[PDB]
Amino acid sequence: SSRKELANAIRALSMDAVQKAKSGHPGAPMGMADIAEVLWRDFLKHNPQNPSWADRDRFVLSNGHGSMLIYSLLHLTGYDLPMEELKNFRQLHSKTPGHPEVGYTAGVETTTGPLGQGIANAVGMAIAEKTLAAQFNRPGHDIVDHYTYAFMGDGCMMEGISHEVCSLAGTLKLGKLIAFYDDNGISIDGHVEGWFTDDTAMRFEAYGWHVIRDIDGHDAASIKRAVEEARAVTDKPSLLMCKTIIGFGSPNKAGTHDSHGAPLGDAEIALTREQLGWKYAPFEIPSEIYAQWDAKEAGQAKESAWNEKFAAYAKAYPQEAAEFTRRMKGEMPSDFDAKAKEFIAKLQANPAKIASRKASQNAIEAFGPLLPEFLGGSADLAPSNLTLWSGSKAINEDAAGNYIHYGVREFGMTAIANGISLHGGFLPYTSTFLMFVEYARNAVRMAALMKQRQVMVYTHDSIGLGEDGPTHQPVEQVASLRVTPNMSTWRPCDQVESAVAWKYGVERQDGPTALILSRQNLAQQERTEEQLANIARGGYVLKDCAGQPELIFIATGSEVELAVAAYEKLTAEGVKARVVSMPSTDAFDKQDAAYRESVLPKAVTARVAVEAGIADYWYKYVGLNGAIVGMTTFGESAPAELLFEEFGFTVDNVVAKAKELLHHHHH
Amino acid sequence: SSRKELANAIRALSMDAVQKAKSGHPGAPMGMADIAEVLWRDFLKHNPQNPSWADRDRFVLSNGHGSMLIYSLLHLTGYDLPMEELKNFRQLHSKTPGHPEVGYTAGVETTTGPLGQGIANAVGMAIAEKTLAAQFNRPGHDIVDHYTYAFMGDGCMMEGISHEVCSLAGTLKLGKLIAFYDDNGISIDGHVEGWFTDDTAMRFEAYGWHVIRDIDGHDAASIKRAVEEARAVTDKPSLLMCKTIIGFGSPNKAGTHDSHGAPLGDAEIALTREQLGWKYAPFEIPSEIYAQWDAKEAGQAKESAWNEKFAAYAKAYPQEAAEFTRRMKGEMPSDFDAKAKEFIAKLQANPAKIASRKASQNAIEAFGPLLPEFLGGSADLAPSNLTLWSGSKAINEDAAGNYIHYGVREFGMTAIANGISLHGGFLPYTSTFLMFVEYARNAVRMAALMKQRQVMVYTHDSIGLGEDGPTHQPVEQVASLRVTPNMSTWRPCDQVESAVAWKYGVERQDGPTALILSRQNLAQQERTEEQLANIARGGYVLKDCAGQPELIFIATGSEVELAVAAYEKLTAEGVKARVVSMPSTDAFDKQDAAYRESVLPKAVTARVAVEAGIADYWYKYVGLNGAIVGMTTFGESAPAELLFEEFGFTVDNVVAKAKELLHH
Ligand SMILES: COc1ncc(C[n+]2csc(CCOP(=O)(O)OP(=O)(O)O)c2C)c(N)n1
Ligand SMILES: COc1ncc(C[n+]2csc(CCOP(=O)(O)OP(=O)(O)O)c2C)c(N)n1
Ligand SMILES: [Ca+2]
Ligand SMILES: [Ca+2]
Repeated sequence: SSRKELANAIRALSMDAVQKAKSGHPGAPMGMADIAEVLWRDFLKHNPQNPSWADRDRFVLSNGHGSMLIYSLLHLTGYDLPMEELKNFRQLHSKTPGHPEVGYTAGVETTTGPLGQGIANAVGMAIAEKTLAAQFNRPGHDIVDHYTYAFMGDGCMMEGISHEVCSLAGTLKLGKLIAFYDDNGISIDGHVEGWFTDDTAMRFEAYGWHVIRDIDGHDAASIKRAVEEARAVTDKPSLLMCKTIIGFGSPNKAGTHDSHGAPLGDAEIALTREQLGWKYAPFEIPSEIYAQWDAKEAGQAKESAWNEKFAAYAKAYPQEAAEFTRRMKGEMPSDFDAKAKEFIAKLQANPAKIASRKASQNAIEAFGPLLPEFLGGSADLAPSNLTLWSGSKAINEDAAGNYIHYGVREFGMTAIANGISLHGGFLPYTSTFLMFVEYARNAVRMAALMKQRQVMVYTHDSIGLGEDGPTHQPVEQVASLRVTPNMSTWRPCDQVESAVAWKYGVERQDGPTALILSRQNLAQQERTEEQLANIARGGYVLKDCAGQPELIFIATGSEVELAVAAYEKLTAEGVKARVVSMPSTDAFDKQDAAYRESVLPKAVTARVAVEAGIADYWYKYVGLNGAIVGMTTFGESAPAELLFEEFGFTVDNVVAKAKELLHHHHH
Repeated sequence: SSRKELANAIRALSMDAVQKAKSGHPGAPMGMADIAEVLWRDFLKHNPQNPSWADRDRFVLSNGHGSMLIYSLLHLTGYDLPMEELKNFRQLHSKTPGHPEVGYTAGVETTTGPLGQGIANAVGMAIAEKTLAAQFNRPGHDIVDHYTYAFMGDGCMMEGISHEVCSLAGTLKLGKLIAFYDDNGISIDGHVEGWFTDDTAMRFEAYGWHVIRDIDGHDAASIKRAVEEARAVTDKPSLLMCKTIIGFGSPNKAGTHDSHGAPLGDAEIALTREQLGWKYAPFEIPSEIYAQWDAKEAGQAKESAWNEKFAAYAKAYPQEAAEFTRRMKGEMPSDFDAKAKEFIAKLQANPAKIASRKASQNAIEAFGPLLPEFLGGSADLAPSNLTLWSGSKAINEDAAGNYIHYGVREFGMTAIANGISLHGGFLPYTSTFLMFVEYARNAVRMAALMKQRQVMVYTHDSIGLGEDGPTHQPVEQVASLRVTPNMSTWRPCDQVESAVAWKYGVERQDGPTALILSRQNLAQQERTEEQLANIARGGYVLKDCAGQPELIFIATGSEVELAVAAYEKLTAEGVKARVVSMPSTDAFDKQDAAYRESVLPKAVTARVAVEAGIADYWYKYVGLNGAIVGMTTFGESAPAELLFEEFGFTVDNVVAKAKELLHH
């Protein structure tokens, strides 16, 4: 078959699968099919029989609405994605969801769709390859050597996150990152010139990319040459400007917004088959076309050759090879649990009244020698977020390092880190002031959706940061994280809870962990052995009374010290009180009903929550017959100690609110 | 005094005010002082005696951590910002908060600090000026003619939002937008080359900006020539690449990250006074220096001349002048309330089962002729969000129009709209799929913090959108909006609630309103006159029983019809059931306690919330002894009907959860 005929198999499967679903996006798959045919058949290094091969090239579809493009490619090249799944595009529990999802589908590297995040993930995958190669390759033994290819469209280009990640990719000289821009002139509102007029090539050359202009994206020879030229440029990421016709093949919808995001229609599909010369019925592919598309034999040969390389590496570098395997599998060192528990126990025995940001740095320092897989960073806040430890080495200084200066790029940082976690080999941590989780908010959500391990270090968590004022002082951000499916959020009250939360985060394989950390010093609380072990249960009894309490304080973070002081005052007056420390609501909620009842007994309705954050969250635990000492407004610019007083975070106010609550219960 | 001495007054006030507060950012004020002296003394058109003058130039400090720069300028030029306020920098309830805040301080145009948002706001102010000029200017009567000047640093340049807004500013040919880049080589982590290497000038030329490279930001002559060149370019926005030394004047901390964000220290301040030749004590400014900085005389002359121009315009164009004044004041048309109520009543009397996104479009259509101040748009989703009405005119086609194709730029769109609302003259609306509020999330927060009127049209609100799947299907986004201070959030259940929510949004005077709108068709509910009037109270009794209820359903949006169906089944069994429609929790919470008790009586604890969004929000209204039929997970890619079944939004499940609750 000709290359065009082979590309037309993608066009047919895509338009037909969209038509059967009565839903989806035929335009981009049809527009990019010729580019995909060249990339996948002539360049991509992959094995359909082992999508987890450590040294495979990575492909990312940033314009993820064009999901039938990737499903067509995976099916045609021989991945475990049968035709029946393509017939079930966009149907419940299929392996072909409307936007591609990692883990749903053999060979899908990342979950994309939200525009711009795929190219960010690709930048992270390329950072991961470069860093892993620098750490592990040895003379005569280049066990890490693979490309990262991304497809992206006008939407990804317009999004700010593309500026963040492509600027940084230029700084880091990511020569194995090769992106293809689907330059088709169309977006949902119509012809893009009304709203998008950049000289995109000039923009990317400003970032330090190698840019190939004016590629005919429907001419295989032109595409091939461009890819060869990009793979030969080793010191700059490459952008291939591919002029395409959206909906290529459709006489009436090609080149129109109408092809973007709805089925073409049966009549138009018939005309499209006639224009393309594609005779096969829907979901029909002849054996000769499979024979030309299939990648099993070549992929086997390539992976077998790599396995020989790796065996030779392991003979020469046995400990390094064992580390490579461990890290690519995402496994933890066998002695990490015991060492981390020893550190936590030492902290409990050796109080220190320090900020939880500093307790976080101390945990990084303790873990760093044990976790060479860390690839950490901050969005231009290293000296404030406290993300450097003595063993940190920035990768812009030495490519075998373990630290990234992300710059002022919170969203890009977080989505890059998603790419790092998806690549394998690393455990990323990212950091900014908590407020600016709002800049990165959907990338945080994507980490949770993709079930990725990433520790998110968010410092300066409340009005306790003081004078920078309400644009910086979080109020409602923690509550937003707490209600995010599969998110873990920890607001430790002292250096011990901080170390427990760090341990929890690095050991959490199936989703991310946000640490909510103070600027100001936090008192260490006394704990028995059981209480120390109970921190990891998310909520636990810290102070108690004999018999059923008539009042339970529930507090987090910096406010535990205040709640304990109120408990002491009330206890001295004969009130039966309890304090619950709730460092993680999500972990608490995952405990069984008996444990949760033991901490928050249903008989006790006089519950007082204390937290320098939005009050409305806490109805979940205090109900309608309690009290909340929380924030209900934005903050103010002033010294923190004056803010806590003004907003009611004082022993006198907490005691008064508790006594008022009890008075109402009594009368 | 020399121009350097005049600039050094900013340096002294800034370093001394930071020192006294023991907090703040001396570096950028010291680095930018010479640029500020030229801009403010030689070019800026403003009146300290009236910071609200409609035709003033707008200045925006996007690198807002350098707040003492603006406080120094406002004090020195004669605004109502006395020295004792500068001595109270960063102190409780002062007029000099650590990042500048609109409304706190005479002459501050916007609240900045979160990096990149100031330049976005400036783009919006420049769009507003261009559009208002096109709408109102007439031959011989150019009543709108002013510049928008912005300062910005490396942080703003690195942020993605700068790409969004500066790309769009290039498309829109905003020749009166002039930005100054503080190119000082330093950020918090140190020397920026380790993480920021763009050819920024080339980048901005790629956006279609006029760029002036290599300006000596410590040389008044160089700065002045560059500003003159930029003003003379009328068909593109300009970027001035100003090479500065952060902390200029400090022997030991100039050019260092140390000068960014902490007091210099007393010894270093003394050395800085020596290096600068600045002889005056902290908070001492000699009369000569005030005389050269003061803008009161010139500013009043310029504003009076404008007033006389406006008076002549009003004689020639009386109706247009009255509209200009009304719109610049942010007032609503006197008959808007009555006309909007008439529209709402018509909808209630003429039921339609349509998506609330369509009901939103229909409200825009009804309001459009009444609200010429609308300046609306969508982030490349006009045909899906349904933001166009018959009278929409895109400003890229007709500069006197009322609609912006924002492109795929959600954060930039929202922060541009903040600039539009801050400018005066317009009522912006913005739109995207609800999920992608997360891309714009801090700009939404900033609208609320700044008490700005903006209607945020968020469609495709739940698993009801169907096959696009979990990356698109909102779950927890509404709950986050609901707990944001000063946000209003409406999730209307039908076309009538949708119109009421739109009316509420446009009538806010002091904050934004998010509309949470469905992809799919919503049945219209029947209402008495009292119920119709009570939609605007945010929560109301939609279906009731005789006597005290035994069971109360609380539902929103697309789930009201489901709650009603469960109510009908339980009512037929003989349960004393009620349905409360809760389109806006914030409007409900602001009602008097008797009204709230009439809807959600405190004695009735058997409450079942029903909403295709995160369950955890609803404990606020159901407490510990109720039930919630909500989401607890991400969505899935499938047809909407099947998803509602998969996730428990069925009559059987709602009834079962209510019966379980009643059985205790
Ligand atoms: C903020 O995140 C975000 N917002 C909106 C959408 C929906 N959407 C898909 S595509 C496109 C605009 C056009 O994107 P573009 O690649 O040019 O399209 P095609 O040419 O058809 O491939 C838009 C607007 C999305 N998926 N993610
Ligand atoms: C995402 O929003 C955001 N994130 C962080 C900060 C804190 N911060 C202020 S400045 C700067 C980096 C350097 O910003 P830059 O203008 O170069 O500084 P100077 O040269 O001292 O003026 C940083 C990192 C902020 N205000 N807003
Ligand atoms: Ca396109
Ligand atoms: Ca800087």
